[PDB]
Amino acid sequence: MLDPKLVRTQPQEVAARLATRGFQLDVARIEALEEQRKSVQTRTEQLQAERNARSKAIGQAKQRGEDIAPLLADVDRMGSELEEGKRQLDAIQGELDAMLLGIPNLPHESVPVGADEDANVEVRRWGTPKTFDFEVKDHVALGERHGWLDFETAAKLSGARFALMRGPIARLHRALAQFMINLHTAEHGYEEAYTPYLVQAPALQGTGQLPKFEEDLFKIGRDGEADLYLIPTAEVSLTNIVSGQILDAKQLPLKFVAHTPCFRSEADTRGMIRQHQFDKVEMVQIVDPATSYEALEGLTANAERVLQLLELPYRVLALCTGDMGFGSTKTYDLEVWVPSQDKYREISSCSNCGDFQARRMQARYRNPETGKPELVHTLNGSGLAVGRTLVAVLENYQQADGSIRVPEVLKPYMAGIEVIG
Amino acid sequence: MLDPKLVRTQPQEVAARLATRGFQLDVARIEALEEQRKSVQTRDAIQGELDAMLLGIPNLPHESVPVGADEDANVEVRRWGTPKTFDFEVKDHVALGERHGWLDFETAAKLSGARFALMRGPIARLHRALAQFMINLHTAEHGYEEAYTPYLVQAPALQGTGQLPKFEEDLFKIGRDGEADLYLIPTAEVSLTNIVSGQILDAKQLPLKFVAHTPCFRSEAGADTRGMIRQHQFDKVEMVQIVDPATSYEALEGLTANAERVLQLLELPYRVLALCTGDMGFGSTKTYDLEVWVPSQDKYREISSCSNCGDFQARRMQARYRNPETGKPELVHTLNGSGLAVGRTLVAVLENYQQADGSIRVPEVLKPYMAGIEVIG
Ligand SMILES: N[C@@H](CO)C(=O)NS(=O)(=O)OC[C@H]1O[C@@H](n2ccc(=O)[nH]c2=O)[C@H](O)[C@@H]1O
Ligand SMILES: N[C@@H](CO)C(=O)NS(=O)(=O)OC[C@H]1O[C@@H](n2ccc(=O)[nH]c2=O)[C@H](O)[C@@H]1O
Ligand code: NA
Ligand code: NA
Repeated sequence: MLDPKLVRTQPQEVAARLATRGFQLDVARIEALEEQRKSVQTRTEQLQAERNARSKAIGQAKQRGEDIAPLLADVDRMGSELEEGKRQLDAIQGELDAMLLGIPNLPHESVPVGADEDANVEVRRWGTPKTFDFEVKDHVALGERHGWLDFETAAKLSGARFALMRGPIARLHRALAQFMINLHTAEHGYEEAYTPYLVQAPALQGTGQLPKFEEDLFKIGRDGEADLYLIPTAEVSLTNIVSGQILDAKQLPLKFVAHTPCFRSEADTRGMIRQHQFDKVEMVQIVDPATSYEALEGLTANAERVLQLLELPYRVLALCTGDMGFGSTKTYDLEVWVPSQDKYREISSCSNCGDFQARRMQARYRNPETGKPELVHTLNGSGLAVGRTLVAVLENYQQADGSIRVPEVLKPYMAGIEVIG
Repeated sequence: MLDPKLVRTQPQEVAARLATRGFQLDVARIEALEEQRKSVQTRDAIQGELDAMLLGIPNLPHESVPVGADEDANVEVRRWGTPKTFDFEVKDHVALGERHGWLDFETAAKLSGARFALMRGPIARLHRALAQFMINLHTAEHGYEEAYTPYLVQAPALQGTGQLPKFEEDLFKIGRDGEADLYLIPTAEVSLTNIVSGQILDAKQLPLKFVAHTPCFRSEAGADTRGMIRQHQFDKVEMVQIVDPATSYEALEGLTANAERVLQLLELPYRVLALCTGDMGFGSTKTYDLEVWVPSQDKYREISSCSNCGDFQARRMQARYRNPETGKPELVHTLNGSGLAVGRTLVAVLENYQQADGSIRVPEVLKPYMAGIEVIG
């Protein structure tokens, strides 16, 4: 949600900034709803003044021995219309609230203005993509050799976009997630959390997936119970820890990390790049609004540190205005080198949401200067999507015989295995 | 599913064995559908109806299973360890965990409603340490091959292990428009056992031993309103075996020993119960439950269920192996056991390891996973 006062008073300036994202704010409907509210409000003030005067005139008419029936009838009608004016004002505000829940976040002024992914800029890259002495195999070919990466059995169980891992490939995937959580908790100041993987609709509205992106979620319909949704990311469960709260400024920043499965039914056919279920180690920050853009740089560096320690070549992209997620003011995407594709592929998105999610969940902090509750800023970033990191490890660490060399940092988690297959 | 030949040649003995479970075999409806189809063929709708009945029949209990009507007829076969005598008033896991916000039911209820939990900091780390310890133990010492599986399955996998068609109400279903519906797994038994469905294994591939650490999702109305003992979501480290039928009862003893070893290493006193005929799960021929000591309850509470399913799930899945003696593809036997339910192990750890001041001693085997933490709070 954007500042409702800003949307109502400056629709044209808000529309100009949203236009950089290719989003067309319905200024005509906002102005028409505002004109309707003003018209009804002026009528209710005129009515309130009229009714109060007629009610007091009854007392005076009684003192004169006069007929109070014309005054009682005016009071009754005026009161009835005032009740309608209230239902009208609530229905107008209700329509405006529903509209304001469908508006994307305002991009920060430091975001390059662009209409598509071609206006995204490379910020930096680290590491050199290996030049192999043989014909590179993709993760599917590498993993299928001994049945340790199995899409056929997964399809037998669950249909398309699922995977089964076994033996050393299952162990490597677990080693990756453990490595990620251990790193963020030990060196990056994150507090570990285990969360529910099923949430009700208010949590999803809090982070922005609802009301607009319901179709991308798996929903569990329940008889005379609130519906449950499978989390698309731990961002939903973690960010909502602080919903409806007034935090002490001394508690900021609140830094959370969770390793969870992530479920998406969103409308890369071969492999585990795009899945209905995938593990992701998620980093979430609840911060002082004054520090959030600096916090984003640190968040992006925490995700980068995983790729650097795994010696995986990667690139950092600054997303342009036309290529950002709904709730983001600024995003950095990390893309890892994928030998079989001869290109970098997305492995993380690190975003500053500003006060947009905090407004939807009423996540506040008490400002030390004013002593008043103010909205916190929120940030989230993948550190990292675990299945995609597995794809990157298998392909970058492949040897001539189809075996996989175990990354140095993963050897303590691999029970003596240094070479897979 | 039961051997259809047995249901045909011995209906009275099969009905008498099922009666010990409190199940009444509709011998008349089977005898009628057999006499009708024999007349209909002599002169496919009757088959579809018999199949539905056949799929609603629970497994035959093994002869060694104690006969009893309910949980009060369960037999304690052995125990391990001495439940600790505390020199102060014992607190439950809820009071222990809530102290610093590290176990939070309130934030979890705000997110998802009742029967969910949020863990943070050292309690979240302790839960993760428990699941890592369990999967590391079974893979290094007990011969299990690790597996990562889907947590969403379609209806055939659940029918393969027995949750479908009879127990649909206990599952969370994701209704999908113009696609087959998905169900959240109630246990990794579902995904793991179905690995071998519709296959003919080589006898040399046996025993196939799988271990997975997965969340488990259940919506059961039949069954602990306070705490994380009963949850709509809980982690569990599942052990599954696909075996040669001649070895399955010996395999059950080894599987139960694998679950017990987790409790022994964590120094958690427990007891082993042989479930009676009337307290057995639908797909089991024989079950041992492990019940861990819970100091605030002054009793042992279920933490694991280890079962031999015989050829029941193998029949539903058409999971076979080529018998080396006959050359014929024969049904395998399947087994499954919790090694262990992670949330309930965390409950057992917080309560058994609690100190007078409300702090929690870290079990010895978990100290390598706790990043220097030896005392929680
Ligand atoms: N909470 C934020 C930051 O993690 C978020 O979820 N953003 S994201 O870009 O939608 O998702 C975060 C990351 O998840 C991975 N991913 C996505 C879809 C899929 O099928 N498989 C994947 O591995 C992508 O690499 C992506 O950068
Ligand atoms: N696949 C087999 C063997 O694990 C199986 O699922 N059996 S079981 O008994 O249904 O479930 C296995 C175990 O899961 C635990 N449990 C159960 C319900 C709940 O809400 N929370 C729990 O922690 C119980 O300790 C139980 O013994
Ligand atoms: Na993205
Ligand atoms: Na049980």
